[PDB]
Parts: sequence; C-alpha cells; structure tokens
Amino acid sequence: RTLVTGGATPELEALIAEENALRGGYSTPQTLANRDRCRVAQLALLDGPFADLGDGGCYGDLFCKALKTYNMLCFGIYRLRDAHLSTPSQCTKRYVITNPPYEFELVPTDLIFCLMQFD
Amino acid sequence: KHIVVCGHITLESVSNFLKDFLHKDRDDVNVEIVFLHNISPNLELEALFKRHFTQVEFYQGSVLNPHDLARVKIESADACLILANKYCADPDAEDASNIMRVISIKNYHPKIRIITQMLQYHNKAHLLNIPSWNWKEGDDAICLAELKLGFIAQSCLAQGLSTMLANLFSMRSFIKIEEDTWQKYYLEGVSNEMYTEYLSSAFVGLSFPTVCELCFVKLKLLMIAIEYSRILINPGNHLKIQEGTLGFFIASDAKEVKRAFFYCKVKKYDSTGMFHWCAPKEIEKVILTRSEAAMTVLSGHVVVCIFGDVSSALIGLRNLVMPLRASNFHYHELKHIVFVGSIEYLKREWETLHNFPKVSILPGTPLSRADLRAVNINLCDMCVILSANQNNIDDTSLQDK
Amino acid sequence: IEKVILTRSEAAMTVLSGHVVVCIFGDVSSALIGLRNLVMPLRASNFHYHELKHIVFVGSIEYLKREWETLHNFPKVSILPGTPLSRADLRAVNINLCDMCVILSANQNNIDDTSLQDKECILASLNIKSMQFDTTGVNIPIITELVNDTNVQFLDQDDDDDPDTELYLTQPFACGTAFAVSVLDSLMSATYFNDNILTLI
Repeated sequence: RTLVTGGATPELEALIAEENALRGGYSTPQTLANRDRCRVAQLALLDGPFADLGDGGCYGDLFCKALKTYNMLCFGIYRLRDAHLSTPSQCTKRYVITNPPYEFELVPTDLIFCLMQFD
Repeated sequence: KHIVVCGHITLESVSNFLKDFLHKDRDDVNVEIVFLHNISPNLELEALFKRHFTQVEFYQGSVLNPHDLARVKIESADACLILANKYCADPDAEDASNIMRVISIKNYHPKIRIITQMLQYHNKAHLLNIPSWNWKEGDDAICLAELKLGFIAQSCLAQGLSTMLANLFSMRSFIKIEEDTWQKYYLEGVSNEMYTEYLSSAFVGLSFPTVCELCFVKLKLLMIAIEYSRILINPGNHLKIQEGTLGFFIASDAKEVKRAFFYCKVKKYDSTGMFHWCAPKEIEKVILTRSEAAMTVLSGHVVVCIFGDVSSALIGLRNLVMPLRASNFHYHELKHIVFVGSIEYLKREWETLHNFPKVSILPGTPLSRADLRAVNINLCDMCVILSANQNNIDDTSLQDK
Repeated sequence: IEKVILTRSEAAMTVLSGHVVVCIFGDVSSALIGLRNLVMPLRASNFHYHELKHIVFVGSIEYLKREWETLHNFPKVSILPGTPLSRADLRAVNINLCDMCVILSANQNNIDDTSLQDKECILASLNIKSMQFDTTGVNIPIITELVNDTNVQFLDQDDDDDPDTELYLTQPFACGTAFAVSVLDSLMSATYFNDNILTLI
C-alpha cells in the first residue's frame, strides 16, 4: 500500500478514518520534509552516464555503481522480446526481468527499473 | 494450528487459493484449513477435498450462527479468511455482506486476525469503524479496486511495474527452458518472490546504501524497504539502521532469506502534506471540446478511456488519480490527465476529483478516431482502457468486447 | 427551517450539554415514521423552561424538511443536515457531553431483504461505541430500535450471544440500550383483561 498508493501513513489513515475526506493545508517546517521519499522511475542507458556500461557490463556492477553514486536503487530490467535474437526486426514489445543476477550482461537498448530520491 | 475460510466459496476460487497457499515450495504446511458455506459442495469439489485429504476439512453451516462458529472452534483458530465474489452484479451488497461477516466474527471473538477482500474503497472506513478492529495488531483487509487502480497508475509512470509487482506474490518455483527465447528469461525473473526477516545485529552503524551493497555483493540479496511505526522505501545516506528493523527481502526461497540472520564475520498541498491539493473546481471549467483539445497542445500525458453510463456502477477513478498526485513529484513534472467517456456517468464521480490539478474532461466515446487524434494519443505516455459495466452485462461469455 | 439549520462549524462553536441527539436513516422515498410524538413528552410542561432538554437532529435534510411541517412549534430544536456515520459530525455535536443518543430507521418498512436488516443501525451503534475522546465511547448511553429480534446479539461484544435465547433475557434489552416493536404485542392481551392503557400508558 505504501509503495503503490503514493503513501499510507498512520497519520493519513487516522485522518481519513476521522474525516472520510481530504482538506488542503499550509506550508510548515514539517510536512515539507515529508516529500523526501523514493519514487518509481525508468532509466534509459543510451544517453546517461551509465551508457558506457550498457555494452557488455555487469548488471551487478551497474547496480552497485548506481547505489554508491546516487543512492539510486534499481531492481528490474525491461528488455525487448527479440533483443537476444541475432536477426534484426521492427518488434518493439518488451518483457520484464525480475531481480537479475550479478553476472548479467547488458544490451545497449535496455530499459532498467529504478527508484530515485527527491530534491 | 488451523484457520477458517468462509464467504464466497466457489470452486475455481477454492482451487486457486489451495494451489497458492499449499504450494510445495513453502517451509511448513502443518496448519489445517477449515471451510464454511451454506451450499453443499458438488461432486468434483468432494473430489478435490479427497485429493487434499489430510489438510482441508469441509463443514456445513452459516457464519452468522454462533452455534456454527463454536462448532468450527474459531477461538482456537489462528486466523480467519473471508472470500468475496469479485464478479457480483452489485458490489455494495457483497461489501455489506462481508461487513456483516466481519461483525459476526468479531462479536463471537474479539481478539482474532481476519483477512478479507473489499470491492469498494468507500466502505473501508465503514469496516475500520468496528470497535474490535485494529489494523496495527494485524487485522488487514485488501481492497481489490484500490490495488488494481494503484497498479495501473504506477504502470502509467513506468510500464511493466504492474506485472513486476504482481509476479512477486504468486508462490512459484524455478523452471528451466533451453529454447533460448524470451520465455526462459521471463521465467527466471518470475521465479523470485517476496519475504521478510530480521537482519543480523552486525548492521547497526552502517548506512542503508552500504548495507544494501554489502548484502548484495555478499549473499545476493537486495533491499527494498525497512520497518522504522513507518516503512521507509530506500533511505539514502542519512539514516542509521536500528536494531531489529525487519528489512524486506527479495529471493527465490526463504532458505537464502534465513542466511542474513546467520551472518559470519496559499493552499498548494494537502493538510497532511502527502499529496498536491487545489481549490474546488466546477466541471464546466474542465469540460473540453474537439476544437479545445486540438488547440490544447498535450504531450507526455496520460489518457484514460472509460465506458459506461448512469446505470453502470462506479470504478473509483479518484483512487486511480490519487497515486499520480503525490507530493514526491514536482509540480511541473506532473503528468496531465484527460478523460474520454460518458459525461453523464463521469458527473457521478467528478465530485470526488475537484481537488486535484491538471485534470481535463472530453465528452464522447473512446472509439472515435477523431477524438483520439484530437487528444494527441500519438504523444501520450500511457493509455488506459477501463469498463465500468464489465460485471453486470447479461452474457456470461463475450466479456470486454 | 432555515432558522434551525446548523452547519458543522456553527454546531462545533456552539456548546451543548445534557442534550438529546437523534439519528435518522431516511430520504424522500422512505415512509414517514412520525416525530411529533417523540418530541412531545420531551416538550411537555411538567418541566421548567430552564431544565428543558435541548434536541438536535442528524439525518437527511429532505426527510427533515418533509417532517418539519408538524414540528416547528416546539422550542429548543435544531437541525443538522448530514449522516450519523461521520466521526467528525458526531464530534461536532459533543456526544461525550450528550445526555443520551437515539437511533431510528425510517426505511425499515419497505426493505424486503431477509439479511441486511437494521445493518445501518448496528453500524451506527458500533461506531458510537468505538468513538474515542481525549475517554472512549463504550460509556456513551444510547438506545437503538430494531426490527429483527435476532440482530440484538451484535449490539454488544462482551455478551454470551445465543440464538435460542429470547429477547428480554439478552444483555442489551436487560440494560435498556436496545428496543424493538415486537415487545408491544403483549399489550393486546394486557388491555383485554383490564383498563390500564386508558390511563396509565
């Protein structure tokens, strides 16, 4: 719930139990650091700084580098259906890879599931 | 120990629940399962019960009868499970029935764990207002509409996340495929599941990214969250992990999960500050036309298609818009949302959406290629197709045509 | 009616103590139940004016407007549109300081469902019992009306609920926090043998 519904905090749960509605508020020293949480994102390893590792680099190497560089958690790979096949084609359908091992190569046209912080 | 399963006892749901709960790859299956229903089972269902002879026992009775509840020995049961008809014509009647089941169970025994489905989100407050209910203790209820709409909304921002999350709960083994296709890679991906277990005490002063990379490079486990009264999704470089924080694990089986413990060495936002909030807006301020959509340049947006009318039920599009208006996003990074469908139906739900910004409505039908070209469906980030009347239509087959 | 219409803010800023609240589950289509006979003994004249009990109403404004034509002549009456299931709404009328709470059911007559009988009344009673204040809602005196006698088992939790047991032996009826119309059937045999209804009732 707290991952997919934006946020399910005890304070919000108590407020919705009390009111069954939502009301606007005002800026405070608190409820402004409340935005500091990770969100879902997709990263393309084509133009970013990690595109160098996208040729044949290790997925675990990419993961540890992203964490130690930006606290940039990544856990999934979005890969084309016929990317593994040597025959080129116009198919753009992409399947999902869940928790790749450390010794996993990278296709230069791969999309990676990721989580990033807030500024 | 034994558990009690009651509610919409239908054979396909029972088969799915048994094949998921009693899967061979679990640790222990010593717990027993007891059923309750007011209708006698059919011959193939006695065949299934005979197949699972020493794990499940059936009984005849009503969950609203205290004599039946004492007969099933609920006071000795570890937890109670409630199944609801996901394909009921009237969602409100099923929700009220499930609420009555919960009330009866809590009345017979105050302290016991109950898990149930929830067709509509607006009755969650009704269920929570029960005096004996305490979700802090472990009384948890799942809302089907909330989870589905959240999955779709998060898939809008990042495609594939819906199945990424949905494949983390189906308890499955690993099956090898040697055909060198996408199937083997997808199956190796889906072989993983979700587990929770307390980490070793050696990780106290370490930072969260440091312990993440350490556990990854050491024993091939990765973190997604930790328990703090709150669950923090990937804290970064400023949180020192406490003792017994119950980190969340992703692995193929609980055996590698156990390895971690045995370690060898103006009003812009909501009053809560959780989501963006704006002043109430009249629907006429967000009604658009074909020419208005043509002159309105839209790119990198979200288009949702809704089919229904006044006679149709309610989906709860507020519960879909809500995760897309979180405070985690900046204001100018928000995704514009437009609506295509019946205005007569959509006025029944607009009153739950006037507090959100960047919302547009285009009356018509989503089968109009002119309308789809007007909303610039070429440049949309994600297109969503729903159907309010998917359940109440007469034909058993030919659904969502 | 506009003179006695009260919204949440003005109801909250006003103070009420030792009052009587009424919860109504009805609409325009629901059958009339009659409330002049309810406010009548409260607005008798044995009481002095200062010791009179204030009465406020929580229910659908349509039903209140339909019933107002026979009720506007009584003093110290207020109307609050809304629903009795809202925790903030119940907090706005200071139930913790309220003398006692009454729950009705306007649409009990026309509903033909064997199940779901008095479900809204049971839910409201559970909610008011589950009320928590700065001290909880179990001590709030309430009376509820029931149309199915078997539903009385759900009104309390620390009770040995049994279906074979009849009505008056139950803990809610013995404590006076529950009531039903089925008790009134004995009045026919009572009045056949005597003349008690003519004066005493």
